[PDB]
Amino acid sequence: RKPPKGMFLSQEDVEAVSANATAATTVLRQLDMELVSVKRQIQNIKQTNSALKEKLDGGIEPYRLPEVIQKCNARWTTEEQLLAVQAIRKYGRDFQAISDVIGNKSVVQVKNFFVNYRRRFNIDEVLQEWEAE
Amino acid sequence: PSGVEGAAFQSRLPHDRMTSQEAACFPDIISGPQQTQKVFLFIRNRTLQLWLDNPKIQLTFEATLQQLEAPYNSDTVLVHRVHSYLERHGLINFGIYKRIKPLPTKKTGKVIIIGSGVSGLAAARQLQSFGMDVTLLEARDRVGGRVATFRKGNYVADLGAMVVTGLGGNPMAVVSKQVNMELAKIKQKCPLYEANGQAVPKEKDEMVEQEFNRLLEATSYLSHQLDFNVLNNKPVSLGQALEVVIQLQEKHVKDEQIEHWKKIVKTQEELKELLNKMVNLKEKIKELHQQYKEASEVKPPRDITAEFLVKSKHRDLTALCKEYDELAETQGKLEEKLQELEANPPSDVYLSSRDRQILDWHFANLEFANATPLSTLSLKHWDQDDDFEFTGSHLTVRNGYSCVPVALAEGLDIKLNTAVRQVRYTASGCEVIAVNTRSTSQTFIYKCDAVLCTLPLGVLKQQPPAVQFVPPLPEWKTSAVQRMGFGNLNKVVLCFDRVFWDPSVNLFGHVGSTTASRGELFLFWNLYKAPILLALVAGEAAGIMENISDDVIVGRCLAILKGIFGSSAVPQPKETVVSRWRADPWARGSYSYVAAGSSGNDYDLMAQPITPGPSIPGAPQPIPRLFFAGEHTIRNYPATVHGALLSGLREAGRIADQFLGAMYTL
Repeated sequence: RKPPKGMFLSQEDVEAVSANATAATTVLRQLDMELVSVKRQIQNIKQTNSALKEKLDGGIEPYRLPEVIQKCNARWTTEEQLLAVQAIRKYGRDFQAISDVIGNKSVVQVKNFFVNYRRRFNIDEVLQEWEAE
Repeated sequence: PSGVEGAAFQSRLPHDRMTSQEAACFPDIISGPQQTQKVFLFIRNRTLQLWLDNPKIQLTFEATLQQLEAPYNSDTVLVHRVHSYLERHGLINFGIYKRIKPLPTKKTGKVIIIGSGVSGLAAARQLQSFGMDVTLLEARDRVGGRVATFRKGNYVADLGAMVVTGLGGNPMAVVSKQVNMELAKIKQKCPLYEANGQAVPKEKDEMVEQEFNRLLEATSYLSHQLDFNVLNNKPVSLGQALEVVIQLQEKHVKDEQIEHWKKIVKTQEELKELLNKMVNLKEKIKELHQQYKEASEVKPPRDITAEFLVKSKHRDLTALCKEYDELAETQGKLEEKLQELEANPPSDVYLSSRDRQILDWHFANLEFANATPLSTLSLKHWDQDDDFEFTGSHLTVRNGYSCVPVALAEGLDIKLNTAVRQVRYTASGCEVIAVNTRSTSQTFIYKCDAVLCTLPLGVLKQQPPAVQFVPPLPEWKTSAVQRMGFGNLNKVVLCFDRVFWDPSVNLFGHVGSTTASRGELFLFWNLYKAPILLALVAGEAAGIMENISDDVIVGRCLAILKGIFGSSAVPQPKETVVSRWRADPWARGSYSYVAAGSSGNDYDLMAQPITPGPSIPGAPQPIPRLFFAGEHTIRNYPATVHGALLSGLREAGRIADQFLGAMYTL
């Protein structure tokens, strides 16, 4: 009912090889020529990616900074408040970045902080100014 | 099979239903109640058994009835009918038996048989035992036809048929009991040796053979499920379909390589796109580090914007340093996915130029089996006889196959060196005109009620005609003769004075350098007592080698043997014989084949007898006068010795039913 396993025999392919006398050797030649096309397109992107790899030698090891292991806190000293307002001005609502700037504030009291000082620090206006950029 | 059921199998009959032939002789039984059908079938199967269990004596009707148990021996006329049907159509009391009831003193009717090959001899022998006057006309100086045995000293080697293809249901089995045939099995083991002279390693031999068998199975798929049987208004041959199937395998190998490397480029580009983010990010990191340093350089105490700038750039730098790490995870996931695919590429080739040479040998077998290039075989029909193959080992005849025709010729009127030249058949009878092959002027006229032609298909094919028919054969017959295939196959007998091959091996192959020469001396046979090797020439090679002298041919044989066994172990042969069957004017080929554009239906056309027109217009339609037997006339067993023999038995029954009457039909 089916062709033996590992034989490939579809009606569309047979017409393609029976169409003329040399329709066999052309169809095979096109694939042979199409393969060398792809093999050397490999050589080319493989050559390109060899150059890109040379540029990344050293990685970013010299540009790394020590990790700031720093216990959290819930008391907002005046300096930290002022860091916050500036972080809001440059980070919009990205609470993770803002918590990462202040350091000792976790992501939640940052969230809390916007409501707590919303009026005293014109936090609306600060976000409106951030929205314009 | 076993019992009475085994006699039906050994007579190529179903044990539990009635054949078309016997429905015609017993239309009362078959149209009647199944109880009588089963009685009939048992009477048939039992009588066959009786004959089969001892085929060296005639099985008379009385001996049959005595040994028939009740209730089967109650209907005495049914038993006499069944026995007479079997006897007439050569299912019992055929071959070389002692005859209990000696022949009637005076004969009835007169038949001329053209050719004393096996088909002729089998018919002649039956006709004579039915009480007819039979004379065989034979062009050669020996009987047997295409059964041809070489004999010199104690050298013995067949130039014609060599093997008995199994005894399961084979009529030769009965003959082998009647005639002393030294039947020796053939061990299937066939070592191959490439053109250099060195054995093909076992890993290769199994893989190419299995591809060969798969390629064949594949053409059957093209034929049946895809109906690839006409191409450009012409019938497709097996050979064409094999090239199409090989090409599509070569194609799929390339299709398979293309998509593999296309998975490589798809991800090399995905890598390129990744390395581009990483250059650009490492430059952003470079700049931003500088800015953090400068901002860090302003020493404390700092106002809060200057403090924010340090904290800010630090956050921003670790963020970017985190992206560049997530993207070097991904770079490693892909640098491996690449070296993975590089490690496992698909098959480079479908078959190497060494493989396709070994595959070419398996095609030379198939070309030998069908005695013709595969480009001539009908794709649809070339194997239409496979369903009727016999069971058991194939055998050879150690004392030479000719012992069989010679045995059958005993007691028959055979005129040798008598070349039939013209066949005339009229409403009142037949006259056959023949000449003496030694001096063609000497002319003979034979007059008879009936002619049985067993002229080889190659002879019937000859233009201009070797034998003229008067009147000419009808178009439906001559067209069958055109459409059919009559192939070619030759043998080189090599008679040495020392066995230097492996005597535990009956047959070994030689692989050819080229496709075009794949049949040229491709197979060697060790079959005989004496030191004789036998070398085959098949396919397109057969017709070519006939135009090459014997010494050149035995030469090329010696080179191949030296290549395998060493130039020191292969002596010059004492005696050499080279067949040229297409050149033989009484054969013009070796045996028939299902040609493209033909079918097994043509084998039936060949067997249909000819009935001439009335001598006086308005006279009643006459009896058939010209009958045909021979291997080209038996659809289910063409191109074999058993097939010839069966066809002789068939016509003898057919002719007797015409001229002696069939009294078993009431």
